[PDB]
Amino acid sequence: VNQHLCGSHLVEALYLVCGERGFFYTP
Amino acid sequence: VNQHLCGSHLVEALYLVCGERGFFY
Amino acid sequence: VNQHLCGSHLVEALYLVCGERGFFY
Amino acid sequence: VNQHLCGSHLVEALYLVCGERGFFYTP
Amino acid sequence: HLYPGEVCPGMDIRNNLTRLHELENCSVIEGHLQILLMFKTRPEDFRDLSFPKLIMITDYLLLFRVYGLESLKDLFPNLTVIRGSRLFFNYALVIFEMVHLKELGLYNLMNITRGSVRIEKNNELCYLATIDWSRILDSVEDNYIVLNKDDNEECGDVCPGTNCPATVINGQFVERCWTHSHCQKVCPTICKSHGCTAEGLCCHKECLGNCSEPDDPTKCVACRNFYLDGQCVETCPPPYYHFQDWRCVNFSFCQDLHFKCRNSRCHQYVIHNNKCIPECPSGYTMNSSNLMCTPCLGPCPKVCQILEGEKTIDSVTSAQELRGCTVINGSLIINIRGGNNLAAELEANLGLIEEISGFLKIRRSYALVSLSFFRKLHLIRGETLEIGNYSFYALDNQNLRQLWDWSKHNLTITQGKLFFHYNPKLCLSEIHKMEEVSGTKGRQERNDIALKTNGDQASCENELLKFSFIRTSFDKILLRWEPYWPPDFRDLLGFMLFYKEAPYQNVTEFSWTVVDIDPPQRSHPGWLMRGLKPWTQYAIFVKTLVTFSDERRTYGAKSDIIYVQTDATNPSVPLDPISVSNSSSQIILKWKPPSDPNGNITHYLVYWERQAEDSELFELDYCLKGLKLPSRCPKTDSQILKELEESSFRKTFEDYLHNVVFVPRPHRPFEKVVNKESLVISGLRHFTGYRIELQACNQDSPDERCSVAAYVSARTMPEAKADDIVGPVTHEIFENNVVHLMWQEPKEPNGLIVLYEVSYRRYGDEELHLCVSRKHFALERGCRLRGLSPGNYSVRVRATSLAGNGSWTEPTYFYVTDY
Amino acid sequence: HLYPGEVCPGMDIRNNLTRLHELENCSVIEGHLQILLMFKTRPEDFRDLSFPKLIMITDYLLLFRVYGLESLKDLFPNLTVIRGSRLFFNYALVIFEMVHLKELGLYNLMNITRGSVRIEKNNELCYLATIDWSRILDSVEDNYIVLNKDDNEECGDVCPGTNCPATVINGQFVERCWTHSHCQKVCPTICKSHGCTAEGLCCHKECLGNCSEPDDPTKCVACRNFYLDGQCVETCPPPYYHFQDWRCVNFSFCQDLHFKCRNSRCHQYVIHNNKCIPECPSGYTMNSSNLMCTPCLGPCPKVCQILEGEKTIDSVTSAQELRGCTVINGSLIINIRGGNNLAAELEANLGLIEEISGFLKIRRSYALVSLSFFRKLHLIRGETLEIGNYSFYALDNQNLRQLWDWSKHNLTITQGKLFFHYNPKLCLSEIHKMEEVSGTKGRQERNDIALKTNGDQASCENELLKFSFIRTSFDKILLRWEPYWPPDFRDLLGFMLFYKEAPYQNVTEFSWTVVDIDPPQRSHPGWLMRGLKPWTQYAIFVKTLVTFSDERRTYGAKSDIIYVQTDATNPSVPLDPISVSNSSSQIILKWKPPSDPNGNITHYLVYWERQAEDSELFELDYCLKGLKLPSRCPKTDSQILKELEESSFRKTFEDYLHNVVFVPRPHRPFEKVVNKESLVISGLRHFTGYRIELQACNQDSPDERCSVAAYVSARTMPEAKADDIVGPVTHEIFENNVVHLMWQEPKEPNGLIVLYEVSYRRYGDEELHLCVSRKHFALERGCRLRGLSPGNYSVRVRATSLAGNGSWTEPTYFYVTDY
Amino acid sequence: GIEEQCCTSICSLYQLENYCN
Amino acid sequence: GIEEQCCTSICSLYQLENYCN
Amino acid sequence: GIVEQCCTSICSRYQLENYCN
Amino acid sequence: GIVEQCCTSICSRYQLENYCN
Repeated sequence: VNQHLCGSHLVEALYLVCGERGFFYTP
Repeated sequence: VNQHLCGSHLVEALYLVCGERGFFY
Repeated sequence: VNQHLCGSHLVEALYLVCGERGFFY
Repeated sequence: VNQHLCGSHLVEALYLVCGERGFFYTP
Repeated sequence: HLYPGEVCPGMDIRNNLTRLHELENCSVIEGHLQILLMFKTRPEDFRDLSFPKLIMITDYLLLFRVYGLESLKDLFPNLTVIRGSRLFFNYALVIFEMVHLKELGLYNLMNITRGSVRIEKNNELCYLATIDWSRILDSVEDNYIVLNKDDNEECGDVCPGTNCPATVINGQFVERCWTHSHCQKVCPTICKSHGCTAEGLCCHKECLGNCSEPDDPTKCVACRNFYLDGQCVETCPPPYYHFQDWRCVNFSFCQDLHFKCRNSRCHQYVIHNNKCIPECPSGYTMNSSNLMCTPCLGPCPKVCQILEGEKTIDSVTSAQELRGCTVINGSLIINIRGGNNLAAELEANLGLIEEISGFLKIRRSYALVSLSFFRKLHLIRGETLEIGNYSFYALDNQNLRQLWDWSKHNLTITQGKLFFHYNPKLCLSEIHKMEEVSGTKGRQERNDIALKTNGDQASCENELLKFSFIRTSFDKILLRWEPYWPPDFRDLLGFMLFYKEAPYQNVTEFSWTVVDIDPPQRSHPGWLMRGLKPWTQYAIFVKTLVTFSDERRTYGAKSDIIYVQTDATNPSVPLDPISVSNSSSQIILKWKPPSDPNGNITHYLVYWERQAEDSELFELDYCLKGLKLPSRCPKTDSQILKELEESSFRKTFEDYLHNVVFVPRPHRPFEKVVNKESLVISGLRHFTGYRIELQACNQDSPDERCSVAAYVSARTMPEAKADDIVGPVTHEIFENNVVHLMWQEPKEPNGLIVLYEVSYRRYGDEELHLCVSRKHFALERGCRLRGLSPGNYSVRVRATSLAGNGSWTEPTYFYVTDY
Repeated sequence: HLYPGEVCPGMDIRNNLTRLHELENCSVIEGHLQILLMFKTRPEDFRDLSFPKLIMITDYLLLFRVYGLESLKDLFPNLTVIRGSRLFFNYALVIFEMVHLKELGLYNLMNITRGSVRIEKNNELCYLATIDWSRILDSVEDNYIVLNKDDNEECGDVCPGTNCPATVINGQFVERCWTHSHCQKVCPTICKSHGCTAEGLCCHKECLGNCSEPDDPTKCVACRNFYLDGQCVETCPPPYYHFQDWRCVNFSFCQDLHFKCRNSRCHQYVIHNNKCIPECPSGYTMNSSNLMCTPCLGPCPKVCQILEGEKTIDSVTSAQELRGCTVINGSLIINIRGGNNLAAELEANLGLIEEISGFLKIRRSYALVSLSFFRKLHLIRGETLEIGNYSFYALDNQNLRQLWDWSKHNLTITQGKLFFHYNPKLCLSEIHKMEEVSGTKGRQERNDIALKTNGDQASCENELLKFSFIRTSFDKILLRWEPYWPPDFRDLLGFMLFYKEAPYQNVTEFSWTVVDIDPPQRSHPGWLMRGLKPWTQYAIFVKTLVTFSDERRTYGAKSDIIYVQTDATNPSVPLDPISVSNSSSQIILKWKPPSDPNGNITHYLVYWERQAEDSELFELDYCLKGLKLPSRCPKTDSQILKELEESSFRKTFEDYLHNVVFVPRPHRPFEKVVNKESLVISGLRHFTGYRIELQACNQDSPDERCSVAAYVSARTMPEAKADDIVGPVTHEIFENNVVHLMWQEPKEPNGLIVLYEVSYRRYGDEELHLCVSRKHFALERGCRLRGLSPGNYSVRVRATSLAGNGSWTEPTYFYVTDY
Repeated sequence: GIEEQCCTSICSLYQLENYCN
Repeated sequence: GIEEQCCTSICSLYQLENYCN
Repeated sequence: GIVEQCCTSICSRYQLENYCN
Repeated sequence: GIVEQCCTSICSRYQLENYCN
C-alpha cells in the first residue's frame, strides 16, 4: 500500500502503522 | 420597458432632445 | 420547474433511487 | 498646436502643414 | 473560592488516560491543555474520571480524536475562563474530529478573553445551537462551527423550560442550555463581565465569571485582571511584579525562574516595567546583579532569527511569535487563507518591525483589505530574494485595496524586483506610487506587474467625467456629459451607462442595468433614458470603454454617481371599491389606495347619482303568470470580443495605410376626502340604487392632475312601513251589487309598487283573492268587483313593491243587497 | 479585343491630375494603381477625363481621399479583372475615405482573382447593397464594407426593372445594378467564369470576364490564364516563358530585363521551370551565359535578410514578401488583428521556411486557430531573443487551439525561454508536448507559462468520467458516475452537471443548465434529475470542480457527453374542439392536435350521446303570456469565491493541526380516428343536442395510456316538414253547438311541440285565434269551442315546436245550427 | 423526516439512499 | 424617416438632433 | 511537517515510523 | 512609419515636413 495520505486518511494511516506503542510527542 | 419608441413616446422624446431651437414633426 | 419535491414527486423519486433493495415509506 | 495626431486628424494635420507643394512619394 | 494548589504548566496528554492523572492537584493551567489521539479508549473509561478542581486555562483547550468521550461535563465541570494568551491557529477552543462526542457540557464556561472557538467534524455532537456564544466570547463572528450533528441531522435539544434563559440570536428567542439538565447561565446587563450569583447579584469590579458572595474580591472564582493571595486586584502592588498577564509574583520567583534557565538548558526571564517578561524588548539590556532592564546607551534592536530564513504567517499564533520584534533576520510570507479580518490582532503582533532582511510575500490573503498593519515597516533589505529575484511578492489577494498610506508612510526597498499579479481590487495607482516612494522605479521588467489582473474589479479610472445637461420628464431622463477623448481618439469604443433606482442617497459604487453608447462624431455624447417609473430617484454614472493597451496605462474616465429623481404625475386607479349600505339612508364605501401613487396622494374624490327607476317597471302587468320580480441577459462574452476585435482591426488597417502612403524623405353630489379611505353617506333615498365615481387625486389647488375613476353600485336598505298602505278602505256598492274598492296608495314606497292584492271573504266562506297591478289600479281607481253573492265580507288589501310584500290593511266589511 | 498598346508598370498618382495623363496609351497595368491624396480637385475636373483603354489591373486598385470624384464609371468604364497578384493588406480593391463619392460605377468588373474588397468611411457612397460580390469575388466572406451611406442613411438605389438581373443574397431576391443606368451583368451557371456575351453565350474555355464573339480565344477582353499575341492560352508554348503569371514573353525580353538591372541600380530576373521569375528559389544558381537555373551541387537555402532583424506579419501582403524563403535571418512577429481565417493564404507564402535565426512571436492573433501553416518549420535558433530572453512568445491569442501536430512534426528550439499567456483555447497539454519535443523542458522559470489564462476556456480535463448507473422515468433521470478523487481528496469541492435538451445527436461541447453536486463520503456520487419534459432527448456530461493548485497541474476530470431520452406518456388535451351540423343528420367536428404529444400520437377517440329533451318542456303551458321559447441566474462570482475560500480554509486548518501535533523524532356510440382531425357523423336525430367526448390517445393494443377528454355540444339541423301537422282535420258539433276539433299530432317533430294554434273565421267575419298547448291538447284531444255564432267557418291549424312555427293545415269548413 | 428536509429545501442524492434497506 | 429607423429598431441620441433646427 | 512529507510528497512505511514512539 | 512617430510619440512641426515635397 503506497499512496498520498491527507487529513483523516493520514490519521488512519498513522494509527494502522503504529499505535500499539503510541504516538510520539516531545518531552 | 426598454423597447423602441413609437408615436407619443417619439413626440415626447423629440420634445425632450429639442424644442429650445425648435423641431418640426 | 426546478423546485423541491413534495408528495407524489417524492414517492416517485424514492422509487427511482431504491426499490430493488426496498424502501419503506 | 502640439498634440497626438491619429488617422483622419493626422491626414488633416499633414494637409494643413503642407499641400501648397504637395505630398512626397518616392520616384 | 480562588485557585488552590498547584499551577501545572501547559501539558499534552496522548495515547491513553494514564498520564492525565497529574491534573488532579491543580486548579489553573499555566499554558495550554491538549487531550488528543486516544483510540484505545472506551466510554466506561471516563465516568470515574473527573477534575472538579480545574478552573481556568491560560492559553487554550484542544480536543482532537479522543474516542469514547461523550461529554465534557464530567472532565471539566468547573472550567470557567479561557484567557487565550497563546492561541492555536487564532482559536482558543478547538474541538476537531471528536467521534463519539454528543454534547459539550462546559456549563461553567463564562468568558473567553481572547481568540475564537472552532468546532468541526463531530458527527454526534449536539446542543450547539443552544449556546449563546455572544455571552461567552466577544468577537463571535470569527467562530467556525460547521459539519456537526446539529445541521446534518435533527437531534433534539431539550432545555428545561419549566428555567433555561432565552436570548434572541437572529430574529427569534430560543432557550440556552449546555446539556439536557444544565442551562447556560446568563447574567443581567448590569453585570457586564464580572458575573452574577445564583440570585442575580453583580460580583466585584475585579471579578470575572462567577463568585460565591457578591461585592467581595476574595470570594470569586476567576480573576479578571490578576491573582494575588486569593484576591483579584487591578494591578500588582509592590514589591510584586506582573507575570504571564494573570498573576502577581515577587522578585524571588522570577529570579528563580531566571536562574533555573541560566544554570540549565528556555525563556530566560527578566524584569521590565514592573513585569517579569520572558525576553527584554528593544533598547534595553539585562544587568548582572539585578534583573531590571536598564535602557541601553545605543540603538540596539530586537533581531528575531527566523529558522530557515522563511516564516509563513497564516494565523494569530504564527504572528504572535514575532511579537516585540523590530528587525527580522529573514523573509516573511503572509498567507491568511481566511474570510475574517485579522488586522486587529495582526497589528498588535506585527507592526513593531522596521527592517526585513529578506523578502516580503503576500500570497492568497483573501481576508486582508490593506497592508496597513505594518505600522513601522520602513526598510526591506532583500538580502535573500524570492525565486526570480523578487523582494515584494503580492499574488492572488482577492480583497487587497490599499498597500500603505503614502502621505505619511516611508518605504525603502534596497534590492530585488517587484511582483503584482491577480490583485482584483488593488489598482495600478497604488503600485506606481509605491514604486516611486520605494525608489525601485527603474528596476522592474515587463510582466512583473500585471495589467489585466491588477485592479480589474476596482474602479480607479482617476479621471472625472462631468455631466453637462440633465433634465427630466414623465418617464424619460436626458443625460449629457462632456466629451472625452484619449490621445488615440479611436481607442474610445464608446461609453457605458449604469443606472439603478435608489430610495436614499448613499449608494454603493462599481442590478446596474447597462446600455452601450457610441462615441460622438468629431455635439456632446449624451443618452436618452427610457422605460422609467414616475416619482423615483435613480443613481446615474458613466464609465468609459477604452481599448486595452499592453504597452502603457490602459486608460480611464468615469463620472461621480449623480442622483436624479423623475417627476410626479397622475396616480393609478383606486383598488377594491366596495360599498355597503348598513342603514336605509347610509352607505359606507371602502377602497384601497392605488398601487402607483406616483407622488404623495393628497385627497380623494367620490361622486354619487341616484339611478332613476326603470321605466318598464311602471308599465308592466305583474298580476299575470311569470311575475318573478327580482328582490333588488448580459452581453455574452464572445460577442463583445467581436466588437473589440473589429474596432482594433479598423485602426490596424488605418495605421497600415498611413504608414504605407506617407514616406519620410531625407353637477352631481360629491365631497373631498382628507387622508381617509372610507366615508359615511347621508341624505339617501331608502331602497334606491346609486352609482359611485371614486378618484384618488394628488393635486387640488394648482389644477387637478389625476387619472380616471373606479365605478361601483350600491342599494340602500328599505324602510319598514314604506310598502304598507295607509288611509281608510273606501268601497261603493252599485245598483247591480257591483263593489268598487278604493284605497290610498303608498305615496312614498321603496322605489315603486308593482301590484296590490285584495282578499275579500264572505263570513263562513273561503278567502277570495284578486291581484290589482299598477295599470289596473290606475284605470279602476282601486278595485272593481262584479257578480258577488249576497252576504257580509271581510276585505284586506296588501301592496307589493320592489322591497317585498307589505302588511295587509285592516279588515273592511261590506254587505251587498239580497233582493 | 485583347490588350493593345503599352503596359505601364504600376504607378502612383498624387496631389493633382497632371500625372494621370500617362495612363492614356496603356490597357493593362503591370502592377498596382493608386489614385489618392487629391484635395485641390473639383467635380468638374473629372468629366472630361476618361480611360476607356484600361482593361485589367494585376496587383490591386487603391483609392484614398480624392475630392470631387463622384463615380468611377467615367475613370474606368472598361476595368474588368483585378488579378490580385500583390495585395494591399489582403485586399485587392481598397476604397477608403472617398469623400464626395456617390457610386462605384465599375460596371465591367467581372472577376477579382485573388484578394478581397474593402470599402470604408464613404459618407456619400451608395449602390453598394445592389452588387452581388459573389459573382465577382470567390471568397466573399472576407470583404469589409462598413461605414457608408447605404446603412447610415436611406439613399435610394434605382435599378431599372422594366432589366437588371435579380439574385438571392440572404433570403430575398434583389436586383443588381452598379448605377441608376447600369445593371450588374450576370452570366448563366453554364458560363462559370469565362463570361457571356450580350445574348448569353459562353466564351472560350481560356477566356475570362467578357468576349466579343463566343467560342473564340482571339476575340476576348481578359485572358484567364495567359496573354500571347492577342490570344489567351493555357500555357506558354516554346520558346516563350511565363512572366508575372499573366503573359508570355520570349528569352530576349527577360534577358533585357535582367541586363537592365545588372548594368544599373531591382529584381534581377532569371529563368526557372519555363518561367521568368525575379529570384531563383533554394537549391539553384544562375549561370553566366544562360539564365536558366541549374540545380546546385550543394544544399544552399534562400536566406531572406529581414531589415532591422524584426518583421511583423499582419496581412497577406506582409507574408507574401517572405514567399519562397527557407531560412529567415531575423525574427517573426505574427499579429493578425483580424476575424477572418487567413491560414489558406498564410500557408502559401509561409510554411516553406525551416529555420528562424531569431524569435517567433504570436501576439493578438484573434483569427488564428492553429500554427499548422508552418509546414516545414523545424529550427528556431534564437540568436536574437525577445526582451526577457524569450524565443517563442505567444500572447493574447483568442482562438489558438493547436500549436502543431506532434505525431509527425519536429521542432528544435536552440536558445531562449518559453512564454504562454492569455491563450484561452490553448491547453497546457500542447504546451508541455511542445516543451518535450523542442528539448527546452528544463529551461523555463515560474510564471513564464501561465496557468489560469492558458486553456481556461477549453475543456482539456484529459481524464474520463464513466457513468455507472443510468435509468429514466416519467420526468426524472437518475445519473451515477464512478467516484473520482485527486491525490488530495479534499481538493475535490464537488461535481458540476451540465444538461440541455437536444433533438439530434451531434451537439457542441463545453444554455447548459448547471447544478452543483457535493462530493460523496468515503457510494457513487450521482444525482437525480428533476423538472423534465416527457419524450425528449437530453445531453448529459459531468465536469469536476477541483481547487486550483499554483505549483503543479491544477487537475482534471470530465465525462463524454452522453445522450438520454426520457420515456413517453399520456398526451395533453386536444385543443379547440368545434362542432358544426351542416345537415339535419350530419355533424362535422374539428380539433387541433394537443400541444404536448409526449410521443407519437396514434389515434383519437370521439364519443357521442343524445341529450334527452328537458322534462319541463313537456309540462309547460306556453299559451300563457311569457311564452318566449328559445330557438335552440448564475450565482454571482462573489459567492463562489466564498465557498472556494472556505473549502481551502478547512484544509489549511487541517494541515496546520496535523503539522503541529505530529513531530518526526530523529356503452355509448364511438369510433376510432386514424391520423385525421375531423369526422362526418351519420345516423343522427334531426334537431337534437349532442354531447361530444374527444380524446387523443397514443396507444391502443397494449392498453390505452392517454389523458382526459374535451367536451363540446352541438345541435343538428331540423327537418322541413317535421313540425307540420298531417292527417285530416276532424270536428264534432254537439247539441249546444259546441265544436270539438281533432287533428293528428306530428308524431315525429323537431324534439317536441309546445303549442298548437287554431284559426277559425266565419265567412265575412274576422279571424279568431286560440292557442292549444300540450296539456290542453292532451286533455281535450285537440280543441273544444263553446259559444259560437251561427255560420260557416274556415279552420286552419298550426303547430309550434322547438325549431319554430309549422305550416298551417288546409282550411276546414263547419256550420253550426241556427235554430 | 424527509418532508421537513426537502419539501421546503432541496435534498441531493446522498441523503436519499439513507431511506433504503 | 424616424418611424422606419427606430419604431422597429433602437435610435440613440446622436441620430436624434439631426431632426432639429 | 508531516503534511508536506505525506500529502504533497510520497511517504514510505519507514518514514511514518518517525512519528511514533 | 508616420503612425509610430505621430500617433504614439509626439510629432513637431519640423518632423511633418519630412512627409512633404
